[PDB]
This record gives sequence, structure tokens and C-alpha cells, in this order.
Amino acid sequence: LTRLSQPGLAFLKCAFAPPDFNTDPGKGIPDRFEGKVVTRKDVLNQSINFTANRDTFILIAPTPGVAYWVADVPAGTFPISTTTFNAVNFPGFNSMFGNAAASRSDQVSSFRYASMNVGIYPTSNLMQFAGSITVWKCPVKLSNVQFPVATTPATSALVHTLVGLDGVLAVGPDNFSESFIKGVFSQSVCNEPDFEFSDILEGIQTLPPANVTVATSGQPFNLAAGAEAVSGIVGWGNMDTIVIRVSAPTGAVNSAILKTWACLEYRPNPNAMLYQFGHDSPPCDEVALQEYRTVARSLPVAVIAAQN
Amino acid sequence: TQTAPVPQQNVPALTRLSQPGLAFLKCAFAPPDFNTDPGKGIPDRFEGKVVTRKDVLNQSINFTANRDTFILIAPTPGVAYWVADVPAGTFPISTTTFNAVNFPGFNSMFGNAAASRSDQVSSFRYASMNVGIYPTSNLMQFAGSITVWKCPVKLSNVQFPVATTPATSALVHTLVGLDGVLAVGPDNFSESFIKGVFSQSVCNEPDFEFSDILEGIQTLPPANVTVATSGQPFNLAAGAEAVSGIVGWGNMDTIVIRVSAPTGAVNSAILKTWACLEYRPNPNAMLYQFGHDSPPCDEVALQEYRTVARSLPVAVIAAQN
Amino acid sequence: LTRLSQPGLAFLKCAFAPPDFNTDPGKGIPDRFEGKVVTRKDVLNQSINFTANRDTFILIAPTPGVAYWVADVPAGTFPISTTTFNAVNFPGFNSMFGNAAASRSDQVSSFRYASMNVGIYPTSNLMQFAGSITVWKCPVKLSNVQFPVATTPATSALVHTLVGLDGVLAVGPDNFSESFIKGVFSQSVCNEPDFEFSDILEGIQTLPPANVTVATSGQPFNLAAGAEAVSGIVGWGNMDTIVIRVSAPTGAVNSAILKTWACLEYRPNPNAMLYQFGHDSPPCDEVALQEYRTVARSLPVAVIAAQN
Amino acid sequence: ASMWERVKSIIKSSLA
Amino acid sequence: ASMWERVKSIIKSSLA
Amino acid sequence: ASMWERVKSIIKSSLA
RNA sequence: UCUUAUAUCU
Ligand SMILES: [Ca+2]
Ligand SMILES: [Ca+2]
Ligand SMILES: [Ca+2]
Ligand SMILES: [Ca+2]
Ligand SMILES: [Ca+2]
Repeated sequence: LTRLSQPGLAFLKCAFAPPDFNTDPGKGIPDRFEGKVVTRKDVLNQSINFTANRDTFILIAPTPGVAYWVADVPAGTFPISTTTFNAVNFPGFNSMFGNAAASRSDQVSSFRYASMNVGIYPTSNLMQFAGSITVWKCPVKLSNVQFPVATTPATSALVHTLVGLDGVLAVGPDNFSESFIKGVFSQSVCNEPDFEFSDILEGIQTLPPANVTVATSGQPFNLAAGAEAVSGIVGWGNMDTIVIRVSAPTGAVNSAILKTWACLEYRPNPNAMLYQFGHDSPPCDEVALQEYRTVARSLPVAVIAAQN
Repeated sequence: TQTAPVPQQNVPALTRLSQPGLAFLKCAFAPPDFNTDPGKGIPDRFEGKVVTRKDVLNQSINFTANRDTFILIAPTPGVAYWVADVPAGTFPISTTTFNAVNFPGFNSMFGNAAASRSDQVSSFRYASMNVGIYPTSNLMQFAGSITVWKCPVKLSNVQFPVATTPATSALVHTLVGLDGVLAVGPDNFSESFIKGVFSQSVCNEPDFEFSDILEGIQTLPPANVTVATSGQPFNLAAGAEAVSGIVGWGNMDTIVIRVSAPTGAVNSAILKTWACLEYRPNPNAMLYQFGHDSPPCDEVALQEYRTVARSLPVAVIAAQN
Repeated sequence: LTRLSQPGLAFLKCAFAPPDFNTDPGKGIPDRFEGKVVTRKDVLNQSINFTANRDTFILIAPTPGVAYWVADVPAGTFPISTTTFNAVNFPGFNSMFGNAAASRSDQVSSFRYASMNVGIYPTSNLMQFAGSITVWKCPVKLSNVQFPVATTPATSALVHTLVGLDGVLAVGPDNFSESFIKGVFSQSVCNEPDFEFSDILEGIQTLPPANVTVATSGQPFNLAAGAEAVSGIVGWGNMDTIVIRVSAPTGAVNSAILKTWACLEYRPNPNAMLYQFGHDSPPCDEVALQEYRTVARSLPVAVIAAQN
Repeated sequence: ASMWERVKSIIKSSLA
Repeated sequence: ASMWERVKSIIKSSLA
Repeated sequence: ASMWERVKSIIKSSLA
């Protein structure tokens, strides 16, 4: 493929087949910008036993620093307004985003996603597993909600709110489902015509933020990054969210290796100590950029872990 | 002379351009000519899941004598136009308040409550936005002129300190660029009312990105925010939640039309407006059913689009639509 | 270069060599957008006496209307939490943005930066001067901070915040340093893959906002536009802030002329009086756009004054 | 005549 | 196959 | 040298 | 790889 640039081609690689190489090729987004950046390749490997007779919901969202968001519910049900998704961080979070709700941008200021994958590698033997895996994607964007509050001068509140989480409550005609033992592999893709830099947000530990009701936010349910010294919502990139629903009957022993990948381009702060690891985003690769979009529209919602 | 027919529809070389490419320009500058809307999507770099909504409004409208009626065709998903009239010879004042007229299928699409707006669609992006006024008056009793101009009204924020005992600082939504409605813009179209008009808008950005759905906005300025605080020249009320609302603000210059009927005028017209949107459908929504992929990059459709729009008069008379 | 377009060539000229033409050739950005626009060619010339035994920090940020932000500190010291950068406007601000915090868009609604250059031309004599000039660019962006206040009905607050100002706290690894009497000329470049329009913001005089601790904003310091009839922060462009640190030892007699250029494309409002001066943005010039990026890339972070 | 008629002609002119 | 061997083929399709 | 003199050189080489 | 719906164009 002697039309693609060295990096145009590494892009495609990191983008769609991370697990197929000894070490991650990814080397930045071959678009027009060629500013100073630091490409970070977050990987999370996790041994996990899906709780029996429950429906585990995993969300692979474009929230820098956190690998996935999980929650479980009574089998056959979906997250209700009372449900809270908890965050599972990729290694190195604090080293990257601090440990205070308002120190998110000490090291880095903005970021853009170049990749986001997930794979489930069943580990149970042929006599113990039972359940299925279902995947679907959803355009959840981070918008705002404006509502009058009854303070004294008498205000009007404008706060952050996730829009599109409503599509978590149902498996659409565009899904992948199959026996748990088969495992899965999936990728997300840029949900915008271009690849722009997203700003780092400050002080979001939970969404809806505290002292705002779910119902006010308009979110079907809520996401909590938890304690500020442990994790946080530092942003929300331009990728569709990947919904994974693991289902397991009682008596089943369903275990797997959860693996997540996310390649991103960060704008290093000259004061940050990760700066000297920086580089320039690579030059425009018209062919890679095109081939990216068509390959994207050509793949299935997901595939079994045997072809990954 | 006399009045132009009314476009009826759905009544049962140029090769360099891709198929979806052509259908895009067609919908973008002249929808009234086709029996059916050719539109499929925006032939740009994005090839994701979208449902291309085709909004059309057929609105009977009487322009009341001895007033200037102001019509705003703004990129607010679900509502076709914002109207208001003032004393003849004047413009909107802080006191003025534009009420919204919806495209059919609003609640079906955006719900019946202010925080229910993104239950089925998470974001959108305009492909086209056109208006057409077809006068239905007799050539003996009409009077007045029609004037079109376009403003680059964008949706920003207003940061202002409040007198809350812990004591705070506010940030609320505010329309920037609305003072444009306050004067006939130099680049405008003006003609006898009994001649109608038909004008269009184009994307006001070098590309076509997705705007997010906005929750809980009914009036703008929002309640408990005065019109002086927000720094706006007037208001935009969408009414009751159950009725309408402002669910977003796309990247299209808003079209301003001012009808001006002197006293003793009998001015009535058929208002028709078209807007083609590309939405991001939610797996839980039924429209999800009708989703398709946005068409692929048509570099020629995309450049031609830019040049055609720049070669067209700000407005044209009906007869020539 | 007659492979390039006329308007395309100018774009490059204003973008990189403003001081070289007997008249600003810049005539708009040669990208896809071709709508109405008035171009503003902001130039500020200012004699400046750097205080001795102090490090003076200048910031050329993409804030329409103000030429730069200044502040000084104890020599060999960086700006602390209690520091306050003060705005210095380009001539004719009130004419473009009024004299009231919520009356910034009467004339203009939007704007995009075509260029932003800075120049220091020392005027001290070769026996009094002492010290140096150090330049580094930072990717500061205007983001938001969310924090629960304690008002009675009790609310969650969302307010403007600058992310990436922590970069002003150290000399960036990529920088220009040299004798004071050698002067400097530096230029900034768009910090996004493209050139999108940015909105005019209302009611902003100081970031951190009023009635907000520098500590909750998560900002290392405080940018003050000052009195609303004088200046204001009307928007945050997509260019890296050029940070200049002049540094006069004790007994130094350091004086210069601080020139500062910024060429913009605004969206004139039909009611504005500057409207009749507008034209259309020049049409796409793929070559101009491409070379804009590589030129930017092959230039030093800054150059001594005699090389501009 | 029509808007599309005019648009069509314009497109043709620009393409050739 | 493998995902890169699937991807590789797609690219070879529309590059041909 | 001057600036333009610097950017011209560059630009001439990336077009050859 | 030919017949069938339909949408396209000089
Ligand atoms: Ca863009
Ligand atoms: Ca909802
Ligand atoms: Ca954008
Ligand atoms: Ca105003
Ligand atoms: Ca900070």
C-alpha cells in the first residue's frame, strides 16, 4: 500500500487492529494540524468474572483517563434512573490528570482521539460458561441543561449534561450478539467529519454534577468518576460510545480478560514533565483519511475475539 | 402584472458530480422545483449513521396592516420561523418577543417537556434552509414591500455576577448577532409584496459539523435573566414545553424577512419553508429504523456549493423559484 | 509561485512576514468559507520601559481587541497565584466592542484569527541594557469549571476557565532565549486542523470571573481586562499564546518598542457601520493552506529583530 | 425561470 | 482471519 | 536576510 | 455475467 504515508498507514493500524502487532504503530492523526503533541496509548488488561444472574453494562466512552464505565442490573433489565456507572481508569491517571477536581489541565490542555477499542477474551471452560455478549454504539454528546433555580435574587442554572445516553436503554437493529464463550472485539470511530481538539474540563466528578437531580439533567441514569484523588471526567471526545451488555444466568461461571485501547493526541503544556516526550502531529495524508472512513463504514458492529 | 403559482409537491456534463452530490445542491438551493426532495445527506467526510429529516411547512399568513412583520428563519431544529410585528416604520425593541412557529412533527421528535429533547436524537447538522412567500392577495388591495437580509446570529454565553448570599457568578445562553435584525442590511432584497420572495441560507462554516441537542431552553433569554443582562435586543419565546422550544442552534445564517403593509392593505400569503437536517439517531428511537450512512466526500459537490451560493442574489421573486 | 492564488499568497504574507511589506497584504483566509466578512488588521506600537530587577511577562493571546497582557515579578520568579496580568488594547477597541460588558456583539457576532505576530525592537544603548528575551508558545484554551456552591436552593456552578496557563510557569523546552539588545519577532499559527469561526462572548472582564477564587477556577493566575468601558475579554481564538519573558537585572536600562499585529476576519452585523467595508472570504486555496502548515513547521520559535 | 435552472447553468459554467 | 488482514483487504478493494 | 526571504525559500523547495 | 422495481443525466 504504497499510497499511504508511513504514518497515514500506522494510523489505520492503531485505528482498527491494535491487538495484531507486537507493539502499537500509532503515531498520530494524519490530518492538517502539525502542532506539538504527545500521543498516548492507554491499554487496560483486566481479569473479570461477570456476576451471575445479572446484566453487566460496560460503556467504552471517549473520557480521557478512564477505560470503561460499568454497572450491573437484574438480568433482563436495563439501567434505571437510580443506577450509577462507575469509572475504571487506565493505568497512570493521576500522573496525567492530578488528584484534585480542578487540576485536570496542569500537564495537558486539550486532546483528540485517534482510537478506541475493546476486546473480551472468555476464560471459562466448556462446562462453566453461559450467557451472551451484545454490542451496540450510541452518539452520546456532552451538552448542557438550563433550568431556573429558586435562589433569592432568583437564578437560571446552566450545567453539563450527557445527551444520547438514552440509547443505552435498548439494543438497536445494529448490534452484535452471541454466546459468551465467543468473546468479542470492537472499535469506535471519529463521529465528526474532521478531527478537532477537545478541551480539558475542570471539576467534573459526577455527571449529573451534584446538587442537580437526574431528572433535571435529563440523563436516563448517572455516571460517577468517584473521589477526585482517584479519577474524574476530564473531557468527552468525538467517538461513538460502545455499549456492551454481558448477561449470565445463575450457576454460570463466566470469566474473561477485558482489554481496552485508546490512542490519543494531547497538547502538552510547556511546564509539564511529559512534554519532552512530545512530537509534531504528522502531515496530511489524504488517502489514509479517506481509507479510514470507508474501512470504518465497512466493518461489522463487532466481531468474535477469534478474528481480532 | 400578477402573482406566481404555488409549488405543489409529492403529487403522484454535470457528470463530475456524484449522485448524492447532486441531490445535495438541489435541496440546498431549489427544493420547490422537485416533486420529491432529492436530499440524501451531506456529501462530506463523515459517513456515519444519520436520519435525514425533511421538514416542510405550509403556513397561511395574514400580514396585519400598518405594521412591519419580522420573520426570522433561524437554524433552530424543529421550529420553522420566528415572527413578530411592530408599528410600521420601526424595528423590534427590548420589549419585543418573537414567538416560534413549528414544523409539523415537533413533539413526535423532541418530546413534550424541556429536558426530554434528546430522547431520540443526540445531535444534528443542517444541510439546507429555504423560505418562500407566495402572496395570495388580489392585485387591487395589496400594498407594501418585502425585504430580505441575512444575519450571522450565533449562540454564545453571558457571564454575569449575581447577588446570591454565598454570592455567585452566572453563565447563561445568549444569542449574539441579533442586532442585525435592527436595520435593513446593506446586502438585501426589497420588492413589491405582490411579487413574493424565495431566498436561501448556506452553512456559515468552512465545513459541516454536528451541533448538540440542548436541554431545557424555552425562552431566550432564560427566565430569571433580564433582557438587558443577556445583552440581546429582544426575546425568542418558544412557549410551553408541551408545545415547542429551542433545542439547538445550527450553523446557518438566519434569514430575516420584513413584510410591510401600510394601512388599508390586504396582505396574505402562503409561507413555505424547507430545511433538510442530518440527525444522529438513538438506538432506542424508532426513527433509528430509517437511518442510513451520510454520503461520502464529493469534493466537487462541496466546492460548487460554495461558488453557487456566492453567485446567487440574496433573494429572488417567487415566479423565479 | 504562480501555482498559488493571489489571495492565497497574501494569506501567507500576513501570517508570517507582516513587518516586511509597506502595507498589510493580508486579505482574508483562503479556505472553504466564502461568506461576508470584514478583515481587521490590528497593530499596536508601544514604547515600554522594562522595570529593572524584575521579570516582565508578556502574553500575546487570541483575545480580540487587546494587543497583550503584562505583569512582572521578582527576577528569577514566575507568576504566582496572586499575580494579575493586565490587558493592553489595540487602538479603537470601544469602536469595535462598546463600553459595556453585555454589548460586545452589536458590531460583530463572530471572528476567526488569520494571524498574530509580536515584535520587540530595543531602543536602549549598548551600555545601559542587560538581560534577555525568552519566547515559548502555549496552547491555552477557554474551557469551563464546574463546582457546587452553597447557595440555599443549593446549586452547581459552571463558569469560564482558561486551561493551559500553567505553561506560563516554566520556560518551555521549545523556546528562544537571547540578549535583550537583539530584539525578537515571533509568530503564532492556528492551533486546529482548520479555521472555524469563534463567537463573541458577553460580560467577561476577568477570568477568574468575579466572585470566584483563583483556587476554584484552577487557574495559576488572574487575567483582568479591567473596567468595562475600557477593555473586556470578548473571545478566545485558536492560536497558541506567545509568552515573552523580558528580564532586566538590577541597574538595567531596557527599553523597547513593542509592536503587535493580529489580522482577523469578523462577521459584520447588518446594523453595524463597519459593514460597508466588508468583502467575501477568499475561496479555497489548497496550496496556500498546505504550505501554511509546513512553513510554520520550518520556522524557528522566534528570530532576532534584524531578521524580520 | 426556476432556481434550479439557474443553479444548473452556474455549475456547468464553473465546471468548464 | 485477523482484523488487519480484513482491513488490509478493504483498502485493497477501493484502491483498485 | 529578512523573514519573507526566509519563508519564500522554504515554500519554493516544498514545491519542487 | 443477462432479464425486474426504482432513482440519474447530456
Ligand atoms: Ca472542522
Ligand atoms: Ca433523556
Ligand atoms: Ca468545532
Ligand atoms: Ca446586544
Ligand atoms: Ca491549573
